This record gives sequence, C-alpha cells and structure tokens, in this order.
Amino acid sequence: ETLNGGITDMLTELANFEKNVSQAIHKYNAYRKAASVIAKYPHKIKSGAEAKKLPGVGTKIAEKIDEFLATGKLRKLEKIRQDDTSSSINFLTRVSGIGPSAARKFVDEGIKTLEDLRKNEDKLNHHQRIGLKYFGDFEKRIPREEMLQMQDIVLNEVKKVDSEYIATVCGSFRRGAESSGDMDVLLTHPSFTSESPKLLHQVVEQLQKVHFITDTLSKGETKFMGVCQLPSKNDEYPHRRIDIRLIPKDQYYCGVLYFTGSDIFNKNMRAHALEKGFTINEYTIRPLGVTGVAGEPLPVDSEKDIFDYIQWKYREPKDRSEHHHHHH
DNA sequence: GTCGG
DNA sequence: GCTGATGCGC
DNA sequence: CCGACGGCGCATCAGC
Ligand SMILES: Nc1ccn([C@@H]2CS[C@H](COP(=O)(O)OP(=O)(O)OP(=O)(O)O)O2)c(=O)n1
Ligand SMILES: [Cl-]
Ligand SMILES: [Cl-]
Ligand SMILES: [Mn+2]
Ligand SMILES: [Mn+2]
Ligand SMILES: [Mn+2]
Ligand SMILES: [Mn+2]
Ligand SMILES: [Mn+2]
Ligand SMILES: [Mn+2]
Ligand code: NA
Ligand code: NA
Ligand code: NA
Ligand code: NA
Ligand code: NA
Repeated sequence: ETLNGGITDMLTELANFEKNVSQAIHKYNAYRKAASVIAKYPHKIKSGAEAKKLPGVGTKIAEKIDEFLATGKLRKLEKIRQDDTSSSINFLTRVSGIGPSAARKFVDEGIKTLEDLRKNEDKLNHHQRIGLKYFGDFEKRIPREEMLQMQDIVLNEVKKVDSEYIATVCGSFRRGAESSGDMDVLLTHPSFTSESPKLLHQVVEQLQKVHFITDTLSKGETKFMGVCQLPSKNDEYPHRRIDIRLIPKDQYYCGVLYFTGSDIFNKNMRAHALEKGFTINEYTIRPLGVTGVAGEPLPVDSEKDIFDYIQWKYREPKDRSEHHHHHH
C-alpha cells in the first residue's frame, strides 16, 4: 500500500544497522534522510538515477535501489540478517537505556536474548533496569483516547500544585497523530525564565503521590524521564513513557517548536538554519558569529517568527510529521 | 553516505 | 568544583 | 586521515 515502501524499509534497516552495529551515527542519519525524502516523494521510483535526483540520495543508495528494484532484495542486508551477533546487538538496543555500546558489550559477554538479559539484571543501570522491566509495554503505542485521559490527569495535578504553571502536551500528540509513542509534557512557570524551586520536582512528586508516575528513568532540575500508568478500569493499562521538561517561560516558542518535533523535522529545520547563517536550539535562534560564537538571541513572538528568520514557509504541527504516499 | 567547499 | 568527552535519551 | 553533519539534558567519567 505504501508507495516505495520496499525501498524505504530497506534504507531504515540499513540505518539501524549503521547506528547499532557500526556505531556510525552520521551514516544512520544519512540513511534516515534518504528513507525520509523517498517516503515523501509522490511518485513510484523507477530507477536509482531517479531517486538520486533527491537531496540525500547519492551514488551508493541509487545502486542499492537498482539492486532492490531488479531483485526484490539486497544482498548486503541478507548477510546482516544472517549475522546473529548483529541481530542480537540490534535487538538489545530496543531496551531504553541500552545503546549501541552497551548492546555490543552485553552480546560480547554472551547475552543474546531477552531471557539472557533478564538473567543478568545486575549488569544494568537503573535506567536500563526500568527499560527492561517495561520492555513489552513500551513496544505498544498509545491511542489518542488514552492520551486525552493522560492529559486530563497531568493538567489537573499540575494545577493543584500551582495555578501559575502551564503544561502543554507536545510531540506527536500536538501534531494530531492518532497514536503516540510516549507523552511529552512541556511545562512553564513564571519563576523560571532564561534570567532567573524545585519547580519540576514538585510536579513529579505530585504525580507520584497520585500513583500516575510509577518509575523514574532519569531526573534533573529541568527534565524528567519516566514511566506512568492510567488507573485501571476493571480489576489494566500498559505502562507508558512520559517526558516532562520545564522550559524558560520567556522562551516558550523555541521550546514548543522543539518539543513538537518530529525528530526529522527539527533536525532538518536546524540544518537549514545553519545554511542560512543561524543556530536554533530549544531556547533561542541566534546569528552565527563570524568567530564561532553565536551572537545575541533574536526576538521571537510566535512559532512562525522562527520559520520567518530562516525563510521557510510556516508549517502547522500536523504538517511537521513525516508522511508517506500510497499506491492503489 | 552525501554533500559542499 | 569545572570543562569536555562518552553514552543515551529525547 | 576532507570534514561537517542539529542540538542539548542527565549520568558518568577523565583531566585539571
Ligand atoms: N532525535 C530527536 C528526537 C526528539 N526530538 C524532539 C524531543 S521532543 C520532540 C518529540 O520527541 P519524541 O521522541 O517524543 O517523538 P514524537 O513525540 O515525535 O514521537 P512519539 O513519541 O514516537 O509519538 O522531538 C528531537 O528534536 N530530535
Ligand atoms: Cl558516522
Ligand atoms: Cl541558547
Ligand atoms: Mn498509510
Ligand atoms: Mn510528499
Ligand atoms: Mn559470558
Ligand atoms: Mn513523543
Ligand atoms: Mn518523548
Ligand atoms: Mn535548506
Ligand atoms: Na541526490
Ligand atoms: Na559480525
Ligand atoms: Na535503547
Ligand atoms: Na549476574
Ligand atoms: Na504493565
């Protein structure tokens, strides 16, 4: 049903291999950019030289596309699929907190399966231990109905802590997705500005007291990463990833732009900002110094002002998701 | 792996 | 302590 | 060994 789905799946799989096995994050990012520009292309790709016209597809991917169109497979991928070490390394990196490095370490020490991982809980740090505990739950996506229920608990508890907080659910939810991988809550409070608690900790602690937050992956002064769960209906819902991030109140628009994603959109926007002579992060957009210090932050009164600076047409959150096209 | 310089 | 990497996460 | 590639929080380490 997906136009060019065979091609985009091949490139994604190559991506994951370069990240997890090769530890080559820019090759990962290259395959992702290629899968992405191909996914958004509104025609069926006839040949490698056709895909090559797209930014991000070059000689080597063009050849893989010719091989794939011609044979229905890619020998490079068949060999990777046959490498049990590579397969186990890929699998282990699905646990939150285990990356390419840890994964290879565990596999080299003979941990190759989920059971093997469970038997070796003592090798895992806290984050990894919690990732493992909820591995099955974290594989499932969250229906938007349940995201609405989750949003209701979060906003009500935050308002009980202090009515000056504003919490906004971002990520895929704000982009209008019909399901989400986690819940991203952007939080502000007038006591925390770029110039100026316990602000985050008070919120987290209140969510724990009402048994909504069940576990913590990591937690600092400005960012919480953890686990939550909706109250059961009779006798249970899966446990869910939740990210909460306090951002400076005077820097809300850069913050919400960031927290809305998608991942690929944000990166592409920042790459286009560099080309135009700016640097964008979640707090500011700044001109690049002739030296190599960014200069003073530019004024921003809306999401659109950020786009304007880098000469990009404004996109509504729903148009910042990745998309694909279909065939009959 | 792709691209720009 | 601070700075700057390394790993891993949004 | 062309070098850059988006950018930063939290956890941790190395060097000072
Ligand atoms: N590589 C990345 C990853 C995330 N981000 C930011 C962090 S906050 C925002 C949303 O990140 P998430 O990882 O929750 O993704 P989405 O909400 O798009 O999807 P799901 O959670 O999978 O529904 O994008 C980024 O700028 N670069
Ligand atoms: Cl790389
Ligand atoms: Cl900044
Ligand atoms: Mn579809
Ligand atoms: Mn398109
Ligand atoms: Mn062993
Ligand atoms: Mn999300
Ligand atoms: Mn998230
Ligand atoms: Mn551009
Ligand atoms: Na190209
Ligand atoms: Na191997
Ligand atoms: Na992981
Ligand atoms: Na053990
Ligand atoms: Na569960």
